[PDB]
Amino acid sequence: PAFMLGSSVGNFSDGKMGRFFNHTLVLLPDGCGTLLRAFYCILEPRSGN
Amino acid sequence: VDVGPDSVKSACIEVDIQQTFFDKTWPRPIDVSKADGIIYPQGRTYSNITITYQGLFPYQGDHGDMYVYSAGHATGT
Amino acid sequence: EDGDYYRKQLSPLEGGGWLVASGSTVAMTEQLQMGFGITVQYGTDTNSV
Ligand SMILES: *[C@@H]1O[C@H](CO)[C@@H](O[C@@H]2O[C@H](CO)[C@@H](O)[C@H](O)[C@H]2NC(C)=O)[C@H](O)[C@H]1NC(C)=O
Repeated sequence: PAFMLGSSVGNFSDGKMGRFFNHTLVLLPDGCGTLLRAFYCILEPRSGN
Repeated sequence: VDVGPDSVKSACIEVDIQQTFFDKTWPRPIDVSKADGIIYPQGRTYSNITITYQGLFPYQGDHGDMYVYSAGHATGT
Repeated sequence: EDGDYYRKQLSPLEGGGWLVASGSTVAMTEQLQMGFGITVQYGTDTNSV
């Protein structure tokens, strides 16, 4: 699974909760079950469809 | 202080919200006597002996936050 | 500047309201000084420092 962890919590534009804020972390599995790419960086929401 | 690419144009694949199908059950609580996911003493080891320890644990018999993933819609290929 | 007041509105997920702070400033000494705190850890891991 993938876990994203932070301190700030915010709600989305439509009002549902979910945004977060400042420095945060997420881990990502890949390699069909071998690759654990882990970081604590900063997100940047994209504004497309 | 890092480097890494970016993927595509800003057009996300269409995600739905269909938790109603995902809200099924497979009840499996935890068991410390089955040693179900408990941290080992991180500092030192022992042998063939029984010791108390103050540590971070779950409550015994909790039902947890079970989730599951699944594939999306598809037609043929 | 000194005496600055910081205030940010909070969400009901942390209880709403505002987080506030008050801050003051100190200028230089001639020889600029640094504070260091040192704390060792005894038996948590491999004794290797
Ligand atoms: C691990 O501990 C157990 C519990 O004491 C040991 O088993 C006993 O060993 C004594 C040694 O003479 C026997 O008299 C007892 O009959 C044993 N108990 C049982 C229930 O059989 C065991 O020997 C220990 N293991 C090691 C490798 O030291």
